[PDB]
Amino acid sequence: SLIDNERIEKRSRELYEKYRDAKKRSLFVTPMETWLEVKG
Amino acid sequence: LCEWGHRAVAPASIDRQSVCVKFLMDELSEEKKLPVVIVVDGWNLFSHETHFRYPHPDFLRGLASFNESSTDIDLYPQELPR
Amino acid sequence: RALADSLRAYVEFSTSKRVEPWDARFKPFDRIEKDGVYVLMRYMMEEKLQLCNYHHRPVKRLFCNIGLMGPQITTKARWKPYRFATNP
Amino acid sequence: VSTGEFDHPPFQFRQRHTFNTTPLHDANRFGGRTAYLKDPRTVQFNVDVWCAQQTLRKRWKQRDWEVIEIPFRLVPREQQRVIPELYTDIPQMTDPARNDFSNIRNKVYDREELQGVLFPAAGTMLYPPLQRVDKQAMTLDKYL
Amino acid sequence: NTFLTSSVATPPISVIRTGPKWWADPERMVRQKLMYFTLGVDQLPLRRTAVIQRDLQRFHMCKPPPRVGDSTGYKRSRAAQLNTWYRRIQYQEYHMQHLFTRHVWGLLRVYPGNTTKIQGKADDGYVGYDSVPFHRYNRAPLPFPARELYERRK
Amino acid sequence: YPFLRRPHINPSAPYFWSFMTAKSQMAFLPEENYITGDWTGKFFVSKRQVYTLQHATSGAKVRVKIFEFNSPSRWNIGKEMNTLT
Amino acid sequence: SPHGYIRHFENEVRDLLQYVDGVTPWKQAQKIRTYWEVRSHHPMPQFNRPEVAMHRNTVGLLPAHMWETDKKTGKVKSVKD
Amino acid sequence: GVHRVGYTHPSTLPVPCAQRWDLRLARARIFQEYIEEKAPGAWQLEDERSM
Amino acid sequence: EFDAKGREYVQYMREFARFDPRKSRGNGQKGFPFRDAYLTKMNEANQKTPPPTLETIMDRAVREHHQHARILSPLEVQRDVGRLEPIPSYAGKINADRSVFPFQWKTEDWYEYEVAKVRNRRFVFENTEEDGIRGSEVTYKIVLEGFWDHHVMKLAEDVCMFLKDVGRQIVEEKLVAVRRLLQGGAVDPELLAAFNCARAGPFGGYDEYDKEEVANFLRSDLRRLEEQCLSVINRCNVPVPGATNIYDPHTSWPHVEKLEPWVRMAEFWTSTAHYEFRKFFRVIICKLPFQSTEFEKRMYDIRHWLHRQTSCEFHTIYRRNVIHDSAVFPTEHDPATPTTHEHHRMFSFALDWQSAPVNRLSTDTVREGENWDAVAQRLGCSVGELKDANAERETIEAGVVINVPVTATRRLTSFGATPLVLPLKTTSAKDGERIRTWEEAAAILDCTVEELQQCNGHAALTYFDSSVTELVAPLSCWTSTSESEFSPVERVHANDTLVAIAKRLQCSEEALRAVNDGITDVSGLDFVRVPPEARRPRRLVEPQLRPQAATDALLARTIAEEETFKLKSIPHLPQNAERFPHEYHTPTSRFPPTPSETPATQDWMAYTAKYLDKQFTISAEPAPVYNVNKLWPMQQIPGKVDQTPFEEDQTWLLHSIPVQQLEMHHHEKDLQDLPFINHEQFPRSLEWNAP
Repeated sequence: SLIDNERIEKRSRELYEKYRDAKKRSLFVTPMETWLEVKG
Repeated sequence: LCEWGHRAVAPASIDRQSVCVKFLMDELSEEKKLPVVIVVDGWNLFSHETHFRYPHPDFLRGLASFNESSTDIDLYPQELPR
Repeated sequence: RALADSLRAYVEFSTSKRVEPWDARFKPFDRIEKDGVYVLMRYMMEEKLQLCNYHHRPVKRLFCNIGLMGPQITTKARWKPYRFATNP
Repeated sequence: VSTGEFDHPPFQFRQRHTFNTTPLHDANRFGGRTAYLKDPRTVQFNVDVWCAQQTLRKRWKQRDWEVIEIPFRLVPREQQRVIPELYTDIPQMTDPARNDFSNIRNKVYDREELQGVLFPAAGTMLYPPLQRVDKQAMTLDKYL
Repeated sequence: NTFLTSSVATPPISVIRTGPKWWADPERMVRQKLMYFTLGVDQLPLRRTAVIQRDLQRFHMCKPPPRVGDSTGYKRSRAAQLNTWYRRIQYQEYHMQHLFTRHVWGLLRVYPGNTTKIQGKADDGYVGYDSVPFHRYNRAPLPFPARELYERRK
Repeated sequence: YPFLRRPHINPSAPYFWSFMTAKSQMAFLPEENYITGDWTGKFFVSKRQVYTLQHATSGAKVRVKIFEFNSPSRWNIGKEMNTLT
Repeated sequence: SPHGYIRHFENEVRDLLQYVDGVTPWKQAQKIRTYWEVRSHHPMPQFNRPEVAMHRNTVGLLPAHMWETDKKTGKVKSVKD
Repeated sequence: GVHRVGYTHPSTLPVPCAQRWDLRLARARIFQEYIEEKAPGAWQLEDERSM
Repeated sequence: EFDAKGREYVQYMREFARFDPRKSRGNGQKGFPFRDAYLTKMNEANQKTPPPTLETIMDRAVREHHQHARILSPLEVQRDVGRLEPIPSYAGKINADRSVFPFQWKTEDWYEYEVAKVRNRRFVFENTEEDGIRGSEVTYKIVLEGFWDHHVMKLAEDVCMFLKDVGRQIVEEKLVAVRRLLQGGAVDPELLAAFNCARAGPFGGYDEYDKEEVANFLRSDLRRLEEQCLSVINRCNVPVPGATNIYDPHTSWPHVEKLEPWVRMAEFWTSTAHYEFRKFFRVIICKLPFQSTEFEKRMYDIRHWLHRQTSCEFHTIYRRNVIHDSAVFPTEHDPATPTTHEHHRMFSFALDWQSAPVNRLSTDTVREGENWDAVAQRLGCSVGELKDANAERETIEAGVVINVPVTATRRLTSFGATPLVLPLKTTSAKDGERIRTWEEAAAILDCTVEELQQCNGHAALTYFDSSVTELVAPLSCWTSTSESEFSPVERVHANDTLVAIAKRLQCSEEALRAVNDGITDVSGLDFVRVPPEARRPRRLVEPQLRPQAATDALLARTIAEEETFKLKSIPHLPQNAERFPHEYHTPTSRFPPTPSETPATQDWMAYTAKYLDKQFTISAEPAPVYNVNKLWPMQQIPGKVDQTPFEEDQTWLLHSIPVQQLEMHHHEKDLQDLPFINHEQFPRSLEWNAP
């Protein structure tokens, strides 16, 4: 759980911004939308 | 904060609970004055593993047609690391 | 031509989307369509369930492979019987 | 001892779904895998195969260790002996001399103990040292 | 529940004639007592059945003596009276078992077997995925999928 | 009677290659499809002989215990005469 | 003389193989075809079993160039030579 | 857990030791043991009825 | 006294009390300890016996002290209200320990105990150098079979009264000779040489025994033989008609032991009837501390006066000396190119491997200008031993034949792996043109016309046509030379050192240093050239493996016609086979099919690094340096993708495993037709043991 603790914290704080921005367009936000990579 | 996290309409609660719990854990870790007692039944479960497995990478990569990639996701079950 | 009829019928039905195999009566498929297992199906399985055309064997094996449901997805989830899923 | 059913029910007549009886070959007996089903002998053989599958899966889930093959020199004194192969000699006790009466074959070594022989190339402790509690210390348990 | 097939009714007398085999099977009686205890109600008919069956099983191997014969017949009449009293207590407990099990199934949202009545949910027979395509008694077409007696939320 | 030990041994589409047919498809054709040794000719061909393209061709004669099989077509190839009856 | 299993007949298997090789000509051996080789002439020799991959069946696997189907029910009424 | 079975040559290890696959091949040479290549690693069933 | 079970368990407990795993060696099921006590000892939870409960201690103390009335044991209280018995000595004196009683054990340990006990039934070394009954050298067992238990019992009594007297006289006449030899004798020079045969003895190097020491060894052996003979004679004299017991090994000699009767019940129509054949057995065991062919003769001659309708069979377990000739069966370094699983394939036992032992050339030819020590160094033998082996010739001349000493460590196998070719079109022949005749080429190769035919095949069937240039000589012709036979280079182990390589190759450190350009360290090297003086070199390939030439000769016509017709290939499976897995189910394939290998799935760290967390630091869960066996205890072919047995029920349920539908087949239960038929060869007891 603590491997890359600082880097993961930085990434999560950066990603919360993207999540909040996305919540203004879709009722349900998705990990595939935020960080998980689901392509065609 | 807890009320905002857990009081919501589905599926909007699914993505809200993660944010709520992450921030609640961060703030509880920050607090350094109030004694907080954490009691958990069955700590071995939180210690070793959960029976959930990682999804097969085919469900994430994406597919066009099934006979193309010769994927066996719907042909044979597998056991991803827990 | 009699053999032709049977073979064509089999091949045509193979492509059919007869029914969703899972029994909505019993959990975990009991939950409302907007939460629980249906969210995972809608956002990770739509591209695969439609490919397999909702056949019970592909559906069960895909559910097993995804793993986020776990062994319970067949240890406690009740599907429809053979013919009861076969009929559209 | 196991309380699960091992034999297939006999067929001497057609049963019904009643208070004390259920239809033969229903989706309740062996986890619904009777949908594949004639001859009692072959049916019992298939049930035996299924029971062996269950035994194997639980026996393997019970397994939490791994069988890395270590060279003789880099090995504990208890395993620096000659260990007969399975079913060749009497179940061997680890060390009767040191009052360790335990099947040596079932011994399991914590992975955070052989880092000196495993991973000799990595100069950093990939697994932190194991924390061992002090028995000779007044603690909440020993206070009453 | 996972016994969802069409079933066959059985008269309470033939249900109770089993006794130690299934009717008074000790494990089954223990879990019925556990159902009642969890619901929070006294298991009095169950305990009457339990003591009846214990005392009957204590003697089931003894052959009664050949009766000499009394014209008044008061002895035979009293014996039959007590036998029927025991049978009636067992009938009461038999009915209680079904009543409370159906109530609990309705509470927990458990679908019963075909042609089973749950007081709140399905007054008439509930039939789901039966061999016969229509109602066994009402001669009407059952819908696909089987009727959902309860809500969807878990 | 012992199981499946009798002296005497409606086509299915999905199991067309798996009913009364050899377990393995890689296996070569049986003794009944080939001329073993010096012969004068067969009165009948064995009912286990696999229909072939040569059979679907001119096919001088076809006799199976009596059946004529004088309706040659490519749909009859790949299966034994017992289930081609 | 070895007895019992075939794995104990070390020399005799070698002798049988050498003899059969020296006696069998490839001109005689070219004739035996395989079951799948015979099947290949069928309009549609390969089917997907209902055990594993029945769902893989695609409309292209059918021999649709040699028969005609009715427009109402869809089943084949006749077949061509 | 689908995986690929591994092998370490005695030379690569810091202190060499006769590997168990090498011992297996030695046993196969001595006793002429046919080793089926396609033997599945998942199908290891023992007849409990006898064992 | 005691009942049967009480006696049985008292004997069990005494055996366990005097049990010793070291004394339980070389023995069958009789070496296994008292199962219950042994497993209770092994169980760890039973290694801690809880002390009495606080309530028990409080009550005992209250009655002992506050009330002046000690608590008596249930065995110490007087139950008979009209009689007063004496308290037993064991009343309250037996301590309670969980490791001794009651017996609790682990299920897996019990399973192993049972399986090992049933599998080590015949792993008994009957003839040992023990004392009394256990000690013997030759064990004879006579299994007497009859149709009635009393018939066989009476026959056993007769045969015992026979063998008792015969063995008495024979052991008597052996005892006379033993006593005479003890009184005095002479040492055999053959025996003294046998003692002073070893090169280096236990004490330092060469040892030198004396005839006096040899006679002392003989005296010890003959004394123990005398003790064994006297025990046999005394046991022979014990039995008397007034009080005789021939079923006890301690009382009489020989003793009779019982064997389970062979019973075969058959049920058939009549309305059904059950009738069973029966055959009763008795085993007479004679254990002699010497091999007497006279006794063997008199024992074999019993079948001629055997009782009516009774038969007998003889089992003999005798000590025999077996030599392990290290010369014909030597120890060699594991070859440079190791064997793979292909060499142990189906039908490989006939095509790939020579029968052991592999021939090693005892004869050599001398090369050009080879020095006497040069030949010895090339053969890996010492100069002195080479002289001793080839004392016929004082000096070595080129091209002469020499006898390589058996202990030479560079001895050569039959034929080298490098083929011998002989190009035609050469003008060296008589015609000065292409050699066309077959026998002229055969004479050039010094082989037979047929040997030359088989090794080519193509020239024979095209028989010459100018298309033939390369002519391979027959395997029986070309030779193996040490340079090709032995690997010129050897791989260096990790963290190896030059002294270690020198010791491994039995060469000289300076030899390695000179051959390898004077290198000091080897850490920057993976392969080092071996000196030609290495006394323990590593062969290029396994000596026991067949040459490809032998199998080509086996398949001579196949290759000839293949090269003639130029047939390339024909696919075994059609090009669309892969798309349909369940079809084309080849007979060698078997469920469960292995899915494809996902690139990064071996652990959660790899999965997170590749698919979930792209910026994950640790690529994968740390993997040790030594070899980890996932499919333990199953050894899979290395480098093969495989799947470990599943841990969920749904995987096994949903995975494609067919069910048995036709009749069951077993590779040995087919001769026994069915469980109800079960053909048997002879009516031997199911308890019968092969010696």
